[PDB]
Amino acid sequence: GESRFYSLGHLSIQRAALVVLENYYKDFTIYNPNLLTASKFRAAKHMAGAMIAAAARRRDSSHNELYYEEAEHERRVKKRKARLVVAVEEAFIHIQRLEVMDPREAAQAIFPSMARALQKYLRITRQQNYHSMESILQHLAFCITNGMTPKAFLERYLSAGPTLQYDKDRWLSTQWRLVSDEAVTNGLRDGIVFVLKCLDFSLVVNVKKIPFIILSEEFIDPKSHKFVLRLQ
Amino acid sequence: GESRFYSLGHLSIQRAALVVLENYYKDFTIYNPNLLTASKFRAAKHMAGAMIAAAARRRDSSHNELYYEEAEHERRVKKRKARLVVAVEEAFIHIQRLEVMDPREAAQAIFPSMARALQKYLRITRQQNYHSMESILQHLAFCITNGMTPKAFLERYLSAGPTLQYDKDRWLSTQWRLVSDEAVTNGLRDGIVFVLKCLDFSLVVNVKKIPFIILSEEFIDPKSHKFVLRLQ
Repeated sequence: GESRFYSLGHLSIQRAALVVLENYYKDFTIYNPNLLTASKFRAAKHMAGAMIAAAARRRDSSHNELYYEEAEHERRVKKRKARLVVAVEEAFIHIQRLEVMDPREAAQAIFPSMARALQKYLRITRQQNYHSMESILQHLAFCITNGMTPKAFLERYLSAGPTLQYDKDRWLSTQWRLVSDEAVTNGLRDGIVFVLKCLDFSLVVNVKKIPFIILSEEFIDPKSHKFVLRLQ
Repeated sequence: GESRFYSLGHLSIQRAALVVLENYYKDFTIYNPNLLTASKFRAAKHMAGAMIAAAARRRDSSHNELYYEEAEHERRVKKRKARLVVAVEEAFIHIQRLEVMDPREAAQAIFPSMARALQKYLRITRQQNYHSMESILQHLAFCITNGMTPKAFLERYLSAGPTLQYDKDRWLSTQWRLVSDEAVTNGLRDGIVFVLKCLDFSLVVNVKKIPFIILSEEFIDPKSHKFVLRLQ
């Protein structure tokens, strides 16, 4: 359901879809199917077992497992995040900017003191398929080279991040499908919907005309900004 | 499961059971069947739906509804308790020790400013069958007579309290049954079990001999209490 709004001029549905995909790779967090499986297993668990309003009334009166599981998961993520911050700070303190070694070997030197905390954080945030050890070592040597702090190294891993952070095979720009009820060479107009389908997800794009705006002046006298100590 | 230990001499099982029942009416909180129905409905909900160890493993790995429901119930009880304390304090502040009225009419005057908070607290703590409005008004006039504070009035209602606080019909001393594997005129000895059955509950009493204790002196020289500033 991640959603962003974009302004476009007179483009065709093709070219509007192209600008939408540019902004998709720049702006949306990367598609993670592992963040979606909890809702699927919850719906399948409901599949394991007038009347439709009473069943909803019995559901909403029951114990909400989801609230407490989300609070407990958020607490575990904050704990693993604090462990990871401490591990990466005490890993970066082990080397000095100045045995002499290049940033790749310095990254390989200080990585075993942060590796387990990062592995546990990427498992709890379901990001472990996105970062191989080679990728983490390359980004580690990158941050050691450019004088970046532990938090600046760690911002790649703390949040989801957009699609272009990741490896070039993890995004796939050749597998895009454009669904439209009309010809895609037609220009945009108010109320059309076109869908940009990837292999698992889709970008549902509905187009609205930017409204006709009427401006008018009104004069505020700058002498009319007088205030009193009386209460209002 | 409420349990207390008592020391007794050479009594018969009859007379030991009598002393146990004296201490029952003095010491144990009153039998409340409404505090027991949650476990019964939970066991019936398990009745609604090698392998016995794997089922226990799947149970203990699941979401514990009971922990969060007990925490939420304890939070609601603390909130209703705070409402009740504020209501009874601002009820007792409405009259003065000195229209002139006796403590019964003063109790009836200040009771509608505390009645709803007390009703909600007795419902959330499942004590509403134990206190009629007449009983609360008599105890209210009792505390107004004797110069007792709001908290001293309220301690009858905040906790469960023993069986002799309550009305004389709510305890029932004529319906006691003594179960014993031997003759009840026999004296107590080590390891006997006798059961005192009421209509719904029972007092399971197992008797242990108080052990043979061997004392000895050892001499500690009061000059040998010398200490040093050195760390230990």
